[PDB]
Amino acid sequence: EELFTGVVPILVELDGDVNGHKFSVRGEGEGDATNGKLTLKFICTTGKLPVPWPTLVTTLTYGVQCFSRYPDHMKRHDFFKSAMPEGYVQERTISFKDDGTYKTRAEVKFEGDTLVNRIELKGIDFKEDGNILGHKLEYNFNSHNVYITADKQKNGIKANFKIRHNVEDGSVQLADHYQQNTPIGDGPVLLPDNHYLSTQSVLSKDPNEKRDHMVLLEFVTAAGI
Amino acid sequence: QVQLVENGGGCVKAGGSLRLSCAASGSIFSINRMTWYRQAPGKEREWVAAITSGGSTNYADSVKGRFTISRDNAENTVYLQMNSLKPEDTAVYYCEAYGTYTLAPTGEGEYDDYWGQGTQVMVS
Amino acid sequence: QVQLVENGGACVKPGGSLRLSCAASGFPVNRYSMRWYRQAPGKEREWVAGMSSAGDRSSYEDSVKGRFTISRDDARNTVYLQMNSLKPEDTAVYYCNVNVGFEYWGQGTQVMVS
Amino acid sequence: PERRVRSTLKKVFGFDSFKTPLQESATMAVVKGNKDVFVCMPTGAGKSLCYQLPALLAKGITIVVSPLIALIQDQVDHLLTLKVRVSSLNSKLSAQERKELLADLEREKPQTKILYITPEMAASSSFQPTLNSLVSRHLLSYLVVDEAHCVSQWGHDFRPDYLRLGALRSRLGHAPCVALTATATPQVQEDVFAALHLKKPVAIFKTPCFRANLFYDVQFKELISDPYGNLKDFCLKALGQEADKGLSGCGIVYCRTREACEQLAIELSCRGVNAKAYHAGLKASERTLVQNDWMEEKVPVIVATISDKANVRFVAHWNIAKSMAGYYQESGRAGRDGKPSWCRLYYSRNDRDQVSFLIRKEVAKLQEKRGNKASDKATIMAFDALVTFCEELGCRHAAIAKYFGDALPACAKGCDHCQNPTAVRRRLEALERSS
Ligand SMILES: [Zn+2]
Repeated sequence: EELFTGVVPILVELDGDVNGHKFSVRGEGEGDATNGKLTLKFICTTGKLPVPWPTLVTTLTYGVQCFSRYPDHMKRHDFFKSAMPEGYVQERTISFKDDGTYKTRAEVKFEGDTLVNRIELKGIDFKEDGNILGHKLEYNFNSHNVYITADKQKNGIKANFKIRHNVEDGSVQLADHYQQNTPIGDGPVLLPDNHYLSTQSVLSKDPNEKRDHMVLLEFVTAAGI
Repeated sequence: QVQLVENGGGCVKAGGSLRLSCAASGSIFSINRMTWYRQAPGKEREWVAAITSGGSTNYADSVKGRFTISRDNAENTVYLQMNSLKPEDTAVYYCEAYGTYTLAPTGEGEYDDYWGQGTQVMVS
Repeated sequence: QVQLVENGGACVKPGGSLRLSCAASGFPVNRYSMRWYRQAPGKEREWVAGMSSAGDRSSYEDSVKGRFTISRDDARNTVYLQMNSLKPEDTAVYYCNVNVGFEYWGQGTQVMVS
Repeated sequence: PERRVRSTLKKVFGFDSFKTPLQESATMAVVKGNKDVFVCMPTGAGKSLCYQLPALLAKGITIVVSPLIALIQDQVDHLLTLKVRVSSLNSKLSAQERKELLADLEREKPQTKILYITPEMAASSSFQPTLNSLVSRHLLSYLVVDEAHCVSQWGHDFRPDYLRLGALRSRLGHAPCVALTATATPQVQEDVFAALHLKKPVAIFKTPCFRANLFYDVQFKELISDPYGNLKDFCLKALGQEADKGLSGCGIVYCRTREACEQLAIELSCRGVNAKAYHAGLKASERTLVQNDWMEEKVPVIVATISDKANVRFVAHWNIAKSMAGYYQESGRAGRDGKPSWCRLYYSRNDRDQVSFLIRKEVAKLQEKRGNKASDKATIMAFDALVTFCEELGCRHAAIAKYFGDALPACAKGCDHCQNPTAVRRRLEALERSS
């Protein structure tokens, strides 16, 4: 907790393989855990991300939920910040409906005084003429609720949540996300009771950069306890 | 845990009457009070009626005459009867079920409160 | 800044027709796409209808496919959605979703066949 | 996990294993600390461990609040004889000692892991800057309100300082809270939960009051032609048990009036079962001799007016108690061993009216005092519940659980209603006809 007091720099690195298409994205920015603010920029190395940006919004930012403005009466239930100095491993499968599946594994830790993430992604049995492979997803990203429940056997937290993506035509694409968060450190981890984190995000594009800007300003608040 | 279930939501024209049922499941030793909350779209949730262990009834001035609250402790089921209904009262309803004291033969129990899923209503 | 108002929700017997009207503030309706979400009491929200930004292409869900209609009007700055024939599976609140940025949930209109 | 708690039990306290699985569950829940806990166990059941073991296993100080200073001193001695690092910040300490204690508190990672502070001292301006330091440093881990029942007005004891301990609980919000009570009531439980500002989810660990070894049943002296004969027969049956084994153990018969107490004792002696009055008015020497001879195998049964043996074959209440809690406590010693034991109640309309008049006079005196009115209300409510239980139709264990707030019991055997529901129906019909 005392490490998050104030403003904390954040760096994220992901290397995904969508049906052979290998892409890498390295983003950076700032986060304020006290106010639950997260302002990041994820400029992918590839000129064009093989998949839409909203699809990887949940892989590049929701892998860092320790910045959520956990209420003081739920600060104990902040699993992420607990055992954070040692880091934690987040393995998540996203089943898109009729568009295939994402398999992702990320490691969240500190380097110096900066939060860092090592993420790896893979795409399986995709549909080329689907909403995602067709790039029909709208740039804007909706607000979503992420439900979290502690499992004692793995002394971790399993997370469930459905993500909705807006489409240019008008359809809403629903994806179901199964996630597991396991502690890397052997110290006492604060296993939380069931709670849902509300996440409200905005995507924008800066004028200057030729490469994809992927400006993301998000605010996360814990709730349900 | 306690799973509160709503029932009885029905479409009634102005002046029609309908009953909203709210049933608590699981093992409950007692409920402190059950309060209904009319939450209209684009508005703030408004308390409707309150029933407390022993039968004390509280009503809001808006719904003082038209609505009535009853409860059966044998089934732990609270009912709200709605008569001479007006077009103003078109909003979803919920149950607070405050002070739900559950217990087990071993003795382990819980005191948290549980909220109902919700029921619909309309007026012509 | 941006607010949404939904009206026209009413009770309808099967085979009737109902139109829900969603008026918008703080942004032009043509430049931005619109959607309608359906939420039953105590169940998960489900999308039903949607208009693209240009308004040339519209999409519907499979359950009400061909039985729902959606349209837009710029002079009045308001979108409309027509139920056409009603079935007891339409008993859910109808929220109007459009965000220029962020997420903006409309108050919605509560409709049910009964 | 379980290994750490077991190691702590075997090293610090010495117990090989938890006394009861409920105690284990309560201790684990407090160790986790996710939700505020409320423990309700009888004296000697190990409730003090529920808040002590997590403190030994917790990080930082835990503040324990107790009503009396003598109780704090006793707890401090009990923790010191176990070589545990316990401290007490009380005005009774000397200037040098208190200065050293405050200096240790100010230092990071304070040596003390459990601090017993009276609520007044914590609320006193002297300790306010220390509490501010604690909140700033997040030193406190658990807030233990021992004897929390004092907060409830309906409880026998009222402590005005716990109402301010609740405000203190509002502050230091991060730390969880554990409220301990000896005997709890649903009204008292709700009062404790509301007054201490505990989180709405509350882990309630309450021992089941019903005893599967024990058999409950109520009789009415008006219906029985010869109540003394029935009393003698029941006492002989319970004590005798199997003929070959012979008489074993010793029974207890509770008396209300001293004259009635000695009358019952002498009548039992004449019938064939010797007994000792053990009257309060009896001089100390004779009282000690009778208590001894009852503890010794020589005397079959004893009569008691105010108040233990490892095995008690039966427990008969000649007159109804003042409150159902008192009756339950008195009957708890019935068959404290694993061998079957039975209890009896000789409820009578005249005796019930007489004790109700006594309770009314006591409540009138309390009202004349003009203080602790809620205590009088709770006492009269408890007496009403006890008389209803005497007149109640159904499982006796179930009614006791309903009163105490215990979960309904699975009294497959050892319940009067279960064995012969028709007999109970007939008995109550006969009582109604008589009245
Ligand atoms: Zn029974």
